[PDB]
Amino acid sequence: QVQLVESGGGVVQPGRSLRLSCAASGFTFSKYVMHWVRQAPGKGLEWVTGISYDGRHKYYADSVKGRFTISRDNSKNTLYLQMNSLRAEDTAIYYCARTGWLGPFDYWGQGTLVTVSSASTKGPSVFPLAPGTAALGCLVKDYFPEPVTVSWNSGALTSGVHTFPAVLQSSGLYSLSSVVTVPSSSLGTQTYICNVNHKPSNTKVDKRVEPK
Amino acid sequence: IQVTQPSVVLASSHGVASFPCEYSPSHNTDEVRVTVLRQMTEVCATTFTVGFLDYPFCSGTFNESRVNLTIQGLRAVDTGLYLCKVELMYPPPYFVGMGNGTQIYVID
Amino acid sequence: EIVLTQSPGTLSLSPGERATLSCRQSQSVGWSPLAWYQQKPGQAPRLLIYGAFSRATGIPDRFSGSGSGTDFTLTISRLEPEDFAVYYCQQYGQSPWTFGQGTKVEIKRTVAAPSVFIFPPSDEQLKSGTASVVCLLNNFYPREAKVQWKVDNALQSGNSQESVTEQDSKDSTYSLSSTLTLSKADYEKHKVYACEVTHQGLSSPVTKSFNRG
Ligand SMILES: *[C@@H]1O[C@H](CO[C@@H]2O[C@@H](C)[C@@H](O)[C@@H](O)[C@@H]2O)[C@@H](O[C@@H]2O[C@H](CO)[C@@H](O[C@@H]3O[C@H](CO)[C@@H](O)[C@H](O)[C@@H]3O)[C@H](O)[C@H]2NC(C)=O)[C@H](O)[C@H]1NC(C)=O
Repeated sequence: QVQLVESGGGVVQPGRSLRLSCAASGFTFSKYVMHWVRQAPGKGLEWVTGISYDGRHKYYADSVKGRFTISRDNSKNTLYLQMNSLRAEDTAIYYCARTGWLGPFDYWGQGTLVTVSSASTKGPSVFPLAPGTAALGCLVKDYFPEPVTVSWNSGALTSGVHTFPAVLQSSGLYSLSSVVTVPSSSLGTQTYICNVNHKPSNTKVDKRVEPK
Repeated sequence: IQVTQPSVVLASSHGVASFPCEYSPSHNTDEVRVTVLRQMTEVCATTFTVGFLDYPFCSGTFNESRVNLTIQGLRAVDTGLYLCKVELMYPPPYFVGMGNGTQIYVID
Repeated sequence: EIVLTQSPGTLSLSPGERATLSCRQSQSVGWSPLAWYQQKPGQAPRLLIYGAFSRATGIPDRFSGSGSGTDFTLTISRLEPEDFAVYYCQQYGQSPWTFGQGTKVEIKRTVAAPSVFIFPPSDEQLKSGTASVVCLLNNFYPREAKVQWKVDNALQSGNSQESVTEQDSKDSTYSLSSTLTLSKADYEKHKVYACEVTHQGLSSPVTKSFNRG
């Protein structure tokens, strides 16, 4: 079966280099044009670079020409992406894709994530969003890298919970809120605690959210 | 690029079909890669810069924007649709075009 | 260089209905190297159609494509629940290989106006020197919404940031936050903080506001 498996992604600071690898199986690798395609968070697909059958011809998007280099090794059936002079905007999922003989990109790997940041690993600060329906929540501010998880009352409160996707702030740190709507009558009867876990920093915060 | 090839050709008694495959417009290129595909299996492929040396059943010559293909060794079971693929490989842009296919009739 | 423009941005439909997605290409190129891909959250793109009208391997028959020259369409004859996804077109006849911006096929439901809530910064946060003001728009449909921040009645620009959930699995609505970030210094300068929401389920904008303190 045709498989493509990317590797090498991770966190890197602007200005440095990273090499990605794509392992091809299940077809005669040398008989196909191969590509890298990327997808920045919340955005569409952007072709980055492609490479001819025998490796002689390399094609680049203007955005990466001069900084990224593509190569292939047809004896070990691997595609590479050498990324240099990385920038924040190069943060993306990087997919390896085969070109079918009729021209389309007929198989794709699952992708490998590249994060280009100057930020240091940092757990969030958690602040209350204080309250016949009431809304309340927790603001989960200034953490890096992703992800953070949020539950309410250790998982027992799920109805009406919305935990928003993170936003990357100008500072390079992420932020998100988790919110829940509840009976305004329950505000004096029940306790509402958000459980924030940011495993990259081994941090776990429980924050009680009270009226006033 | 638009690739043109004849809708139908008749192979000879001796199992040889010849037909042109042509592309337009004539973009600047130094290397043109031609593939014959049978509907997908690869019949032969070559790069022009007289071709198909890796493929005893295929030969071809390339002039202007037209390849004169010859496919030999054909038998009645080989009757089928043979697509011409043309690539303008370098310098960029890369271009690829698929012909609509030549139906080759072979009689034993 | 070939630019592709997809329309609509979002198609809103129910299972069993027909989806028609359009892709317009900058130039004709003498044949139709036009492909369509499906993408679900957290997954790689999947080839559906190529050469404008050919189905790729293992793709269900309800997917079809048509068109020529510059104008192409993807049709899902009778939508299935597994088909709500993002769809991209792509031209692959020349480098740079280029893609459309994507069309989201989402579940259609009735209009639902948002419930709107405003949150002042916490005292704990202000002690740290920054003030986050949050506006919540809860369980609304359709997705389109305008959130305008006004402070003392001046309109704000460049100091807010929005986030939206995916369509809810039970009620097919969206929820949205808008977060206004000010310095404590600037937060303390002003008095009226207000969030004004325009949405289809609201005859006229709703405003939620508080007075600092
Ligand atoms: C490669 O083949 C395509 C597709 O041809 C279509 O499918 C084949 C299996 C046959 O059944 C053909 O009969 C059929 O057209 C060709 O594209 C087609 O080209 C024609 C000619 O320019 C286009 O024009 C048509 O003109 C008539 C009369 O004015 C109209 O009524 C039609 O609606 C149409 O506009 C036609 O649109 C176009 N079709 C598609 C799907 O692209 C293509 O020309 C051919 N290429 C070469 C080099 O031969």
